[PDB]
Amino acid sequence: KSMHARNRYKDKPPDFAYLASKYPDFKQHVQINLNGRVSLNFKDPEAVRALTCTLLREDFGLSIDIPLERLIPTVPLRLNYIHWVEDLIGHTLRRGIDIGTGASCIYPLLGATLNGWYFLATEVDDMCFNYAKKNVEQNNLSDLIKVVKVPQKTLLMDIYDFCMCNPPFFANQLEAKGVNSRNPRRPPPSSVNTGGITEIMAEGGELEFVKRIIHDSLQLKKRLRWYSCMLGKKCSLAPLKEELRIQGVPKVTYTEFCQGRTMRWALAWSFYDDVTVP
RNA sequence: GGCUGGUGUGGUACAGAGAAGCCAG
Repeated sequence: KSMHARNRYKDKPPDFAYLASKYPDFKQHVQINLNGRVSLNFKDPEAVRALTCTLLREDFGLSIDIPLERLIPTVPLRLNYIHWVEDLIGHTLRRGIDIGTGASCIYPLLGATLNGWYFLATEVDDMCFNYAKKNVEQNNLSDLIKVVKVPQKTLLMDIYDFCMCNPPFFANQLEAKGVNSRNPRRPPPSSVNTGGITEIMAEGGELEFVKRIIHDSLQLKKRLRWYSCMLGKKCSLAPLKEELRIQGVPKVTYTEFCQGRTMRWALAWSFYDDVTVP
């Protein structure tokens, strides 16, 4: 498995020691072992925030400030989704919608920086909405990115090329903790879930959340050219493809986001008949 | 490329999805 072909980190992992020597705010978290290898403790929220923030400044020229109490995005995964939307819309101005943009507003900042895309970035959480606004303003992108606070993560709001969404993966707290594990001596993950309650869970999990978005798309249809959501669980892909089939959506496709050991999935659909399906 | 169950993740990670992969109806 490989990252997206155009992902800048495909076969080029960041050099932690190089970054440590260049960014003092970062080296505090890197350690090099005796045998000569560098590591972060990805279970430390401050370390992962440092890495993501450092990667965004060194490789993309973005200075972001995010809190430890919300999701800390990981750059390679988010880049795999950005590049897939590039394939979807055929990458003249292109506009997108980011449903639940997070405290980092990372999908708009990347899409605007890489491709000049315009974004409507929505958020339901006061903490994330503030940090998203500040991150758009301090990178001088208020022209391209418009952060809004909405009551619900939905498409039904007061011609667009695409929408993006990190849906809440989980349905209850046990899922949000992963105690739904077969064998108790299962190995724990290498990461942390620092996300807020509206970032990481929803009624009926991502299955019902994405169904909500599917039903929103049935009223909008051609107002957006492509609809897309990421999926955190492989088991969500088949029943959602079936919901698209039962509702009579003509164009449907999906992909895998491959980075590290955790792999993510995504689903896209359209009501146009001109658009090419990757 | 399908689907259904045991196996498989102590780390340049990716909200670990019991995932990719492996075996078999």
